[PDB]
Formats: sequence, structure tokens, C-alpha cells
Amino acid sequence: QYSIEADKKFKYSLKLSDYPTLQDAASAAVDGLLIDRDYNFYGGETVDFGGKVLTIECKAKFIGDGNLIFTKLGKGSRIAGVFMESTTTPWVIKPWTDDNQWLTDAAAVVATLKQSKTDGYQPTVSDYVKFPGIETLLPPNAKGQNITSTLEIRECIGVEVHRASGLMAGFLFRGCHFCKMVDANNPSGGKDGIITFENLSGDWGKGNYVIGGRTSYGSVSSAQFLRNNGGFERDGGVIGFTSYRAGESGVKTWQGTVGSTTSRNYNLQFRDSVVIYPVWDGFDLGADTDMNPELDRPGDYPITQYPLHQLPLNHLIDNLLVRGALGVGFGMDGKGMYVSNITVEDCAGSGAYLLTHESVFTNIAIIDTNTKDFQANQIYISGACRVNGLRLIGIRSTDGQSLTIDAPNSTVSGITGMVDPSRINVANLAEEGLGNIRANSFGYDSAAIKLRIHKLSKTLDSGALYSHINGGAGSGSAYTQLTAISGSTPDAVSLKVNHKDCRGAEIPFVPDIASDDFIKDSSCFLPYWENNSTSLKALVKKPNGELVRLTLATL
Amino acid sequence: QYSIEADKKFKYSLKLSDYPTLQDAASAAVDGLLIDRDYNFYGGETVDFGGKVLTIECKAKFIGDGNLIFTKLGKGSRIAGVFMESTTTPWVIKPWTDDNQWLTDAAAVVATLKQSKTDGYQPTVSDYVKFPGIETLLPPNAKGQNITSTLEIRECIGVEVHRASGLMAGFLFRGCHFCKMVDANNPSGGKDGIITFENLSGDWGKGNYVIGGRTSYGSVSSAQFLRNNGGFERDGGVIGFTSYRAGESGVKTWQGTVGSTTSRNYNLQFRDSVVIYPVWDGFDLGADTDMNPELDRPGDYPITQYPLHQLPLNHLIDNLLVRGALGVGFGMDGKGMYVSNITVEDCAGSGAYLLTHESVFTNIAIIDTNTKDFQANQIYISGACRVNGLRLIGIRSTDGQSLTIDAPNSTVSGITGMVDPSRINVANLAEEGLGNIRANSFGYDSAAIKLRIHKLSKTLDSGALYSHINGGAGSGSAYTQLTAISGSTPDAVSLKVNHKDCRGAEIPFVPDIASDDFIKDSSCFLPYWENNSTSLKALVKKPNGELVRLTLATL
Amino acid sequence: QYSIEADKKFKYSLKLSDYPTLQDAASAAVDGLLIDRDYNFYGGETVDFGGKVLTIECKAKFIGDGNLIFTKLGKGSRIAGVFMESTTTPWVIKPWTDDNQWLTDAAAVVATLKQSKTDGYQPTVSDYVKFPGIETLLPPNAKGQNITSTLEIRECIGVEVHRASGLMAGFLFRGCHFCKMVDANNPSGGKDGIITFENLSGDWGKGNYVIGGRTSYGSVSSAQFLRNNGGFERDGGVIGFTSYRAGESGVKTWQGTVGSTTSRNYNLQFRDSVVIYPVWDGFDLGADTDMNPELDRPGDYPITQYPLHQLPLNHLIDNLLVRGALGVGFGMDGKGMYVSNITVEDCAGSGAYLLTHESVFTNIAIIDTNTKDFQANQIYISGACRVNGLRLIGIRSTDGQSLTIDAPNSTVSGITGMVDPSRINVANLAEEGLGNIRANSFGYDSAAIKLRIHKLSKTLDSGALYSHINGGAGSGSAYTQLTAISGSTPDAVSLKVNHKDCRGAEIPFVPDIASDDFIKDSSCFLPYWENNSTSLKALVKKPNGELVRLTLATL
Ligand SMILES: [Ca+2]
Repeated sequence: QYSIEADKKFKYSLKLSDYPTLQDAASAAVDGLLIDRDYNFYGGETVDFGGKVLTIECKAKFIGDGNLIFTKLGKGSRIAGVFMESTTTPWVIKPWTDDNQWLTDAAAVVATLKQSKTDGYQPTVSDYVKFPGIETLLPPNAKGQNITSTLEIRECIGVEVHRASGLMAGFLFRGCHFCKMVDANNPSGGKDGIITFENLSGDWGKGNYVIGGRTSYGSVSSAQFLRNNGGFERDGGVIGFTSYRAGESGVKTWQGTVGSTTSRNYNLQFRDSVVIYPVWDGFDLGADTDMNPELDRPGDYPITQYPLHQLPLNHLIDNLLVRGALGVGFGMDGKGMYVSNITVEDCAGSGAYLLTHESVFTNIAIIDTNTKDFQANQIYISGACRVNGLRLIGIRSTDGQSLTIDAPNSTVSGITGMVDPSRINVANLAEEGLGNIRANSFGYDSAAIKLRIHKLSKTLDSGALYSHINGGAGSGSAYTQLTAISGSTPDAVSLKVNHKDCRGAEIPFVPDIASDDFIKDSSCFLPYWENNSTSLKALVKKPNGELVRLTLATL
Repeated sequence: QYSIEADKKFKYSLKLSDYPTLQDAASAAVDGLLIDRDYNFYGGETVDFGGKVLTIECKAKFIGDGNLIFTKLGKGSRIAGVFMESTTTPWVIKPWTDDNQWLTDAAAVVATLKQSKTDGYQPTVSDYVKFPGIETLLPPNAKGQNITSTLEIRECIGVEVHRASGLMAGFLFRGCHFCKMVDANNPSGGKDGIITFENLSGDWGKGNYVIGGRTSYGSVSSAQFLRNNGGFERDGGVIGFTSYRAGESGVKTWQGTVGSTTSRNYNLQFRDSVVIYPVWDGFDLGADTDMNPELDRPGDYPITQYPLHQLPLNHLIDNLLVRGALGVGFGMDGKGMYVSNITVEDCAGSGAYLLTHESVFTNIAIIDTNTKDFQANQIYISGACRVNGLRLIGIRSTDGQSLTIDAPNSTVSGITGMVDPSRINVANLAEEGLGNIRANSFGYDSAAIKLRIHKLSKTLDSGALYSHINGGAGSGSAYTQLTAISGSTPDAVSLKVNHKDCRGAEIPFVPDIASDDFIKDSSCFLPYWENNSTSLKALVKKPNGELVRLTLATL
Repeated sequence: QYSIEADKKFKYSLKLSDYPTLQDAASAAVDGLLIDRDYNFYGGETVDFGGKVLTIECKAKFIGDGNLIFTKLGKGSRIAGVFMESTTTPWVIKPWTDDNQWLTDAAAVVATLKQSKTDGYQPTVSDYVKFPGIETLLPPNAKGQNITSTLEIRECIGVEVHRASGLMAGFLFRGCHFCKMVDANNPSGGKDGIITFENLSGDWGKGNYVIGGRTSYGSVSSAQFLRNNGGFERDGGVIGFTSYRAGESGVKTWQGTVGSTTSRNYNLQFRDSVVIYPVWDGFDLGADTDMNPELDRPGDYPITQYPLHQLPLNHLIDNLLVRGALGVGFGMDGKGMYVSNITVEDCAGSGAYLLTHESVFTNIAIIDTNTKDFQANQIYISGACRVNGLRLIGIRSTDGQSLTIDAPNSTVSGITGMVDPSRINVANLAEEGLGNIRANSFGYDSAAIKLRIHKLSKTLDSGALYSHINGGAGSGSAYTQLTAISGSTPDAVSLKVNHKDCRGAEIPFVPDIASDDFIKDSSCFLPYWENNSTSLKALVKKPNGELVRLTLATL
């Protein structure tokens, strides 16, 4: 009698402590499943949840190298608090100092080696490129390691993993749809990506998100996607996420062919997220391979339809922050893209590397990047793009000859910052829509409005409008000067108004007999010097266009 | 004995499968209530939860056309995972192509008709305006449909609905306070608004939020408010939300009278949210009716106190993104408003439609909008407002004569982008606080600093300061030119410095006898031509202000 | 037999109603603990949770003045829905009007006194400074009150408090690590800080966050940190948070010595958050004491290593909004800082007060601040910093002489807004990287490009390039004018091109005999007046640099 009442009035949950294997618990579960004791799993251990909609509450660890594979969870299933930990304590490198300066010297990086499940990462082949010479210097026991404790959700729909954490930990959603990794509680990564949505088989992934939370370390990228397409609804991607110290990149959409098909991604959101101190890049949102690319795209659009780097990727990209990359802050490719509100600070390589065409970039800030001169420039754009608002330069100087922006096919407006103008290369730069203007000068005895024709010279101003103090401060007097370059000497030739408060115009004249072709316009005169009589002459182009030579000033 | 122990140590939850009706389960529930089987409800089915603080966990569907009404939930009650689904599969339209281009032709829209619970929406009367002629062309079976499966929370305080989803689904909070719709899991909408806080009766709504999540489709607006006032504490609104493909608008505060009282809203937050591909508008934050307005405001401030469009709405509006609207990206009205950090891209109608007065807009970006020329301009502001930072123009051209910004009573500073200056209309445009300036020119043999007096001509520059190459690249030589318009020919009259590297000033003279009134200032001279003697003359205004005519240059 | 089955298949939870004290329930709990009845606690009541990982679900109140202390919760424990309420109803002040105008007059503030647990705050000693004279005017029963109902989590790791609320409520994490205050459900504060992470004893705090949610009222700061260091991983801080009407500041990192050691903080995130209507400041992110500072830093870096205000605080600060402060919107100190995307509106004191050195500020907007002239300026920067993008001025005027920006050691670029240029003081202001420029003028018969040398005069332009209409609108004619200041009269001396459509240049001449030193450059001439013969003369500096005087124009 009581049993009838009790079966109706109490919440169903079983606990793993009461079962000899995880499958035994899974098979018996109805609603709740509590992980209340640490569970040692073998790599490839596979649990069949019978299509049941389960709420898996974790208050202990899953311990093992390799993958713990969950299958046949019903839509609406949730896994909370999971903690993955490897059995192996690998050798890790820590390529930064106790003052958070990046180490770049291979020998210094090797000297950091320790056995730990955190506070660094296992070297991989990409480290051989990142730290040149390290391949030879690393001891064999620190090369080729492959330690990750991975929770794999396999071929499920509508499963969410919440508040996950771990040590040498990874989370893989393989062949899943409408799944989410929510509020990741700072798992410390292993050899593989920390959060992966991989859909190389089956239908293109859709509805797969990283929402909130953060990760640390890992040998490769923190959050990554293969063969996902969010549809026009943009149903997938990364929102509200933080990546710290990825061994590769913070957020990565894969490029090129993986196995026999495309790993590329379309129609995802990348918004409201932060990547700090990646060893490679902050955001890597390209789809085509840059160096030595495939000649085809099996499973994707052919090269005949869209050239390399010109896929209609159509991601929704907004409100991203990157700081401290040892590689590139923000990288992408594609055609027809809109990108907005990107802030990149203090990166050793380019702040932005944009292999894009017919794309628009709005309100971009690239602040103290390429600080180790790893790339040619701070921001590169290959194709014919538009940039509307670009902040350049924080507090760092540049000693060498590298460009700040090289966007040779792009049209740009709204640069702010103490950029060295010789380090700008664009197709067209303009402020078409300014109002009435004032140039305010501080810390000088003059104010200047300068002109520079980059075709003539990228390094020398070709003319200027100046105002210069006469006397000293408080004099109530200045002179205005209109200048032109000659013989590569800026300001060589000039007209002045009010020099020494004289209230007159000082007019330059041709220092010898003027040639006919020196005068440009009709109804104008050009003064010139006749030294043989101590006279000024005037070459006059009359209103009718004919030339005459007159005497202008005499002894 | 065991029963005493068990009653104390187990969590209380009952499951709907054990009860014949939802009311029977509600009446028996203590703490938890599990929806473990699909439940078919009749429209208007009303459940009385006895004031109990319940945690309702949904792992199955509520199925029915019409409203499932929950009442008398205690403060702190939570409903998670709810899934609403209609019994009717209606006719829906899908006014976009397989390349995500909007369809605007009525006949093309009619051709998209299919029976589905998603992937489109049921036509409503607003479609008759949006797609002109469609009212005549739609078959009768596709007109006037009214399918929604709505969870209605009625007259409750402190109830939260989390992770809701569905098909033809809606969520209505009627007469509620301190309620939230949290992390909406992409419900696909029906005929009515997807998320509604309606407080037409009782106290003004307060504490009501949409937090996080997203919605898709629906015939009308995704998230909407009637008669809510967040108080000075700004306790309500929309934060962190995404709307896709609203049949009307993404986020809407209602305007005008509904029933017998005001539907307007005050003191709400609209922040950190995204609206993509609405059929009408991204954000519709107006309170007064634009076309054919009421002559009064029953239940609100009278017109005598605040004129139409001048209510002190006082919303907190920041960090919003809109892309792809078929209507207006961002619309509002009100007086005394501050708005910041708004980004609008790729809209067919105006990017921003601002019926505002004595309001401030900071860091606005309106990028490639009014692309179908549906409105007069890309950004319109009616009243006397201030705009501080305005990015205009992405990559699209404008073939016709429409203005980009028409803000005739507004003062604006900080435009960036390749705007056509003839398409700017403002009360005042200025950059008062620039430093020393350099104009850098790429892709031309000259650099230019131009002036345009819009009262004189909106299409022609009235004067310029140029620098032009002498010779070719690398010559180290340029000439500076100061010009003025005459006879509507820009640059008609000019003074040059260093033309052809001559190191002299070429000075324009009056091509005939100068009239007395041609000279402006004392202690100045004006050269002019005397053709009858092949002489230059000078009209001199002496230091004492009197005129004299002198001979300046002779044969 | 049934008991064996039941013990395995039901979720364990006990409820406080079944136990005489909270400790009795804690001791018996296994998994869940339900707070189902209001519980009156005594101040200092301490509960030992036995290291157990518990899920504490609150559906009733903890009632008491003083602290309810939770200890020995296991990592992964969660407390949801907690509601703290005092037993005392104190006297509170409400220093704002029914139109949300701040009250500043002490007598007016005293007149607001009422007994309530909300809608105002208990006066503290800081109010004596904020409202001068109020110390004398407050009745003794409204002074020195100390009412807070505080949930204290003591020396725990990995505990999260979710959806907390209350009246006169506070939340203290003392000596905790890896703890979070998540989705605070608008608790109304008491005398102490609403959310505090205090780590004065033990290891520096790390992993401690406020994530999401909001608070209202309180006598002091809403969210605050003492002796936390997030490490290079930036593992702690405030993300996604809203503070309303703090009695002191919205978000505060403490400064100086507290007790015997440092209260300072390093390496925290402050992002994506909003502070509205604080009585003092929006964000107070300083570490050193401004007024009457300590001569040392026990427990921290010594002054010999880092001077006052020059600590390497290294916080990650981005995407913050402040509106309506009665004090300062955004304040900080430190050296080597990067700060981005800060928006401050409508503050009575300075929008930003930056005691920083060698720091970079990118995309800052300070809009209508120092509105009550409480400080010297709207934005102050003490040290040698860089500002890249600064929006100034909304719609408010300034009647007095206060500066807008005073950043005397800083280099700034990219100011936008209707700033009064006389109210800018910086070390250097420049736009180095503009393209070809157009100045568009509306509402005037002229367009202007002005120059101002602040060393000469902060209030008068020293020269200008103008374009002015000849005739009226549509004439197709303008004149260009190049001017210079003399005798503190702007535009006193000028050269014109095309005045009255004459097609000639009007040239100013020296109104008397020119002195030798009036001419600057070789191969130039300077016209001057010889009144005794009604002649223009020319002072000529020949190509060889020697002077000669010629006759230029004669009767
Ligand atoms: Ca002469």
C-alpha cells in the first residue's frame, strides 16, 4: 500500500555507487542519474541510454585516458557538473614567464618541461613551427604524447552538457545536432580540442553551440567546429565564451578536407566572446587552406563556383575581444561577409589577417599588434573590401619598416590613432562626410593641416597649411603658411600671411626667367626674377589664353 | 517505520502519467511535477496550482491549439523544458529564396505556400501591406488563420519559464510581475507573438524580462510588451536575446490604445541583443502611433502634457545588432532619450527611424540600409537631437536620389564612411575637437581638402585646398592649389604655389576692369586686367579705407 | 524488500520543516536539502555541512539580522533561490525625487526618511561627505545603523549561489576560492556590500565571480573584492552584471590596507556590465588610496617597486556602461593597463577619473558628465597615457569654466562631438591617418577649416581656411579666404580668391614701410604701402638671400 503511494510521490534517481558499471546504471535509470563516486572508465567504453530523457547530475569524476562514449540519450537530456580526468600525468611545456611574457626561444621552452595535468600543455607538431628548433631539442618522452580524457556524445539530438570541468579534459559531440556546451566551468585541456562539434559523417551539424563559460590550456584549439551549417537562421556557434591559453586557437572553424570530405562551416554565430593568450590565434574563422591548398573541395562547393578564400560563409560575427595572442588575433576568409565591433590588443603577430573579398568591416580596433614582427603588417586584407572605422596604435613603437595596414584593394574611412602615415597602404582613404573642422595643436608653436600624395611619396608631405605663433604665448598674433614640396624637401616653397605680424602676404617668385609652360591658367600671372636689372617680371596668361611678359617691380 | 524514514529522506515529485488530468496532478503536487507523457489540452484549459512553489520539469509535449492557462503558482515556481505544439498544421508562406534573398513580389510569395508547423508563417493582415496585392492573390484557406499553442501564465508573481520550445508555439504572461522567459530554446512561432508580457489590467507590469535564448518564425513579433514600467530601477525588458525571422518585428514595445487603455511601456532595458531577418523591424521601441494617431492617451500621459512622440519613455538602450530586416532596422520615439552602441546592417528599409526629440545617439553604425528604397533615407531623425559618432555606408551603391541621413533639426559629429555628401542633411555638422591633421591620398595624383556649403549647393564643392604631383612618382615635387567655385564650375578660380616646380605663386587677376565693390578689406590690393594697354592694374583699398587705382605691371 | 528497491531508485532530499535546527538538517543531508519553511537564524549561527556536495534548494526565507554562516560545503555544492531578510526595519533615506532627479541638499535628503527594508538605504559615514551638513541634520535614530541579513559562505571551494534575493540582504564569500554568485535575482541591499569576495586571510582569492543578475539599493557597494588575484588566466571578476542605486559604487575593487594587510586586487575581469544611478561611482577599479594614502603596502608590492597608482593591476576591462552616477562614472588607477569600449552617460561628477600611467584607452564615450560641476573635468587622466577614440558631449551645455578633458601628459586621437575646443587639454592631439577630406557646412553661409594653437590661445583660432557664398543660394559662386590672427582678433589679416565673383586674388599688404625682418624666405616679395607717394612697394629677398626694395605699383 505504501509502495503504491511512494512510487507516485517521489522523484526517480539512481546513483552510480549502487551499480557495478555505468551501463548497468544507464539501463536501470528512469529520470535522474547521480554520479556520486569516481568512476574509472576504459577508452572506448560505450554507454547506451535507451533513448531515455535523462538528467545526469555529476558530483564525482570520470577517470580515464581516452573516450567515454554516451549514446542514445533522448532529446532534452542534460549532463551537469561532469569532471573528466586522465590517468596519465604527461609532460607539459609552459611557454610564458612569471611576468606573463611569452617565451619564443625553443631552448627556453624546453627548460619549462614538467609532469603535470595542467599549467601548460603537451607539445604537438604545431609547436615545431611555433618555436623553431624545438623539434630537435625536446626529449623523446615529451614528443608525440596523446593524453586526453574525453566525454564523447555520439549521434545524439538535443543534449546539453552544463558546468563541465576537468584536468586533461575534452568534450566531443560527434554527429550531433541541437546540442550545447553551456557554462563550461574552466576545464583544463588535454591533447585534443577542449570543445568539439564534429559532423564529418551524416547530416551537416546544426543547432550546436558553445554558450557561456570558459576553458584553459589544451594543446590545440579551445572550441572548434567541423562540417556545421547553422542555416539562414544562424542556429549554432559560439556566444558569451572565454578561451585562455589555447595551445592553438581560441575559436576555430576548420579548413580544407578532413578524411574524404569538407570540414568547413557556414552560417554560425561568433559573438560576445573573448580569447586571451592563445599560442596561435584568437579567432580562426577561415574555411580554405592558406598554405599549399587542396585543388578541390570534396563535399563542398567546387573551386569553379567559388575561388579559394571566396566561399559564402555567411557567419554572424560581432563584439569580439582578443588579447595577448602569440599568433594572429583575428583571422578569416570568405566573400560577402559583414563583420562588426572587433577589438584586438597586444598580439605578437597580426591583429587581423583577412583573406576576404567584397566584405565590410565596421568599427574595428587593432591596438599594439604584430609586436614581434612575425607578419608583414598589423592588419592585412587581400581582397576588395570596405573598412568603416579602424583604430590603430596604442602605446607601442615600431622600430622597423613593417606596414601597419596593408589592404591594397580596400577602401577605408575613419582611421583614428597615432599611426605613422607611411605605414598605411590602401586602395582609397577618405573622409567624405566631415563637418566644419578645427585642428587643435598642443605642445607645438604651430598647428598643421598636411597633405600627402602616397603615389609621390609615402614618407614626405607634399604640401601643408600651417599656422605659426608670432612672438610668444599670448601675443594674439600668428602667421598662416601655404607650402609645397620641391626637391624632396617638404615645405620648400611657400606663401605666408602675417609673418612677424606685418599684416601682409609674402609671395614666392620664380628665381630666374620663367618658361612659358610654368603658367597654368588664363587670367593669371606668375612673378619671376630678372637678375640683370634687379627687377621682378610677370609672366601673364591673358584672359584670351595668350602669353605676354610684363615688368612687375623695378628699382 | 520505513515509511516515516522514507517520507523524510526522498525528494517529492509526481508525474503526469499517473494522473488523468493536469489539474489532478497540480492538486496533488508538493514540490516537483514531471511532465513525462505528451498531454493533449483543450483551449482555455485552466490549472490552479494552489499557491504552491512548484518546480515543473517538462520531458514531453503539451499538445493543443489555443491556450493552456496556469494560475496560482507560488513565487519562486519554475517551468523548464516546456514544449508547446498545435494540433493544426496551417498554411504558411516563406518569403525568402534558397539563397536567402527576400521575396517582395506577392505572386512569388503565394507560390511558396505549404502546410507546415514551421519554416514560414501564417499570413496576417500586415502581410497585405508588406506584399502589395497579396490580399487578392492568397487563396481563402491561407487567409485569416489563427493557429498558436500558447502557454499562458496568468496573474502570477515570480514565475520563470526556462528552456521553452515548440512548434506553432507562444508564451504569454498576462497580468504577471517579476516573471522571466529565460534561455528560450528556439521555439518556432505561431500566429500570436512568441513571448508576450501583457499587463493591460491590474498594476503596470514590472520585473518582467526576456533573458537569453532565441526564437524563430512566428507571424508577428518575437518578444513584446504591453503596459510595463520598469521603474527608475529599470527592472524589466530584453537582455541577451536573439530573434530570427519574425513575421513582424524582433522586439516590440506596443504603441497606442489597446482596448480601453494604454499599451505603452516605460523604463525597460533593451541590451545585448540581436535581431536577424525580421519581415518588419528589428527593434520597434516607439510608444505613439505614427500613421493616423489617437487624439488622446487613455491610461497614460495626456497629449497636453507630452506631444505625440515626446513621451519620457526612459528606456535603457545599448549594444544592439540588427541584420537583414525587410523593414526598418531600429525604430523608436520619445523625448530625452540616450541611446548607444547600435549596429544595423543590410536592411531593405531604413536602418534607423527615430521620431525623437532632445535625445542623444552615441556610436551608431548604419551600414547598407534602405537597400530596396522603401523609405526616404537610411537614417531619419525628426526632432532636435544629437548624434555623436555615425558610421555610414558599407559596400552598396545607391542609384537614385534618396538621402542617406535626413536629420534636419539635429547636430551631428563624427561621420565615417564613403557617404555621398550630397545625401547628408542635418542642422549642423562639425568636428570641433580634431588635432593636427593629415590628408593621405591613395590612387590619385593629388590630395584634397574640400569645402562644401550646402546652402549654396549640396552637390558641388565651393572651394578646395589641393596638392598635385609635378612630373611623376618620386619627383619630390608637387604644387599646392587654393580654389573657388564660379558659374557652378568647381575649382574655376585658383591660386597655385610651385606649379611645374617653378617655385613661384601663380595669382589670378580680374579679367576686366574691377568694380569698386570687388575689393573687401583695407590695406589690400586686387589685380585686374586693362586690355587697352596690355597692363595689369591694382585696385587698392588703402589702410585708411579709401580706394585708389594703380598701375601694377606694364609692357 | 521494497525498502531495498526504494533506497536505490529515489532521489535523496530532506526538508528543513522536518528538523528543529538547520545544523540538524545539514548533518542528516545526503544530496538535496529543501528550505521549505521560513527559518529564523541568530547572528553568527554556523552550519557545518560535513564536506558533503549538497544541492540546497530554497523556497522560503532565512530571517535574521547578522550572518548565517555556512561552512564545510563540498566542491560542487549549489545554493539556489536563497532569500535573506532582516528582522529590523531600519530608517532609510531616498535621495532622489519622483522624477528621478538626484537630491543634493542635506535637508531635502533628511526629509525623505522612512522606516523600510527597501526603497532607499541606511545612512553611513560616507553620506556625511556626499550630502554636506547631513551629519548635523540627521536624527540620532537614523545614524550609525547596521542592519544586514547576510549569507556568509566561509572558507569553501567550488560553491555557487544562484538566483539569490532578499530584503536588507547581503552575500559574503569569506576566504573562498572558485565560488560564484550567479544570476542574482535583484536582492535589495542592507548596510554591508551586497556581494563581497573577501580574502584578507589565507591564499589570495581566485576563481571568484559575479556572473549575470542584478542588485538594487544597499548602503555601500553592490559588488566588491578584497585581496583577489585572478592569475594570468584572469579567473575571476564581474561579467554580465547590473547594479542599480548603490549607496556607494556599483563595482568596487578595494584600495589600501584593511586590517594588517592589502585589500587590493589583480588580474580580474570587468566586462559586459552596467551600473546605473550609484550614489558614488559606477566602477571603482583603483587599488591605491587617493586622499591621504598609506606610505606602505603591507602584503603587497612596496612603494619602492611601484609608486602610488602605478601597480600592474592587469585587469581585463571591456564593454562597460554607466548611467546616472551622482559621483564618478568610471574610475581606476594602475600602470600598463588596456581599457576598451567604455560608455558613460549623464553623471553628476566626472565621467572618468583615470589615475593611470603608460595605459591605453580605446573607444571611450563620455557623454554629458560632470553635470553638477563636482570635479574639475569630465575626463581626467593623470599619467602618460594614450586615448584612441573619445566621444565627448551629448546635449548638455556647460555654463562655467570647467575643462571637458584634462589629460596633460596624454596623447589623444579621434575625438568626436560638439566639444568646446577651449575645454580640451592634452599633451598632443592628432589625426595622422585621415584620407582626402571634405568639410560640409550646414546652417551657415560659409564652411570653415580652422587652426588653433593652444600655446598661443585656447580660446581664439589663430588662422582659417574659409569658403563663403557670393550672392545667395544657387549662385554657383563662392570665395575662398586664408586668414591669420593679429592683435587677438581672429581673421584680422586675410587673402581672398574670387570675392564678389571677381575671379581674382585680393592680397593684403603691409600698411606702412616694411622692416627688413618682416620677410622670411629667399626668392619672395612682400608688398607694402608708401603713403607719401600713393605707391605700393615690394620688399624683396632675392634668390641669393640679399634684400632689395622695389616699386610695385604707381599712380
Ligand atoms: Ca609695377
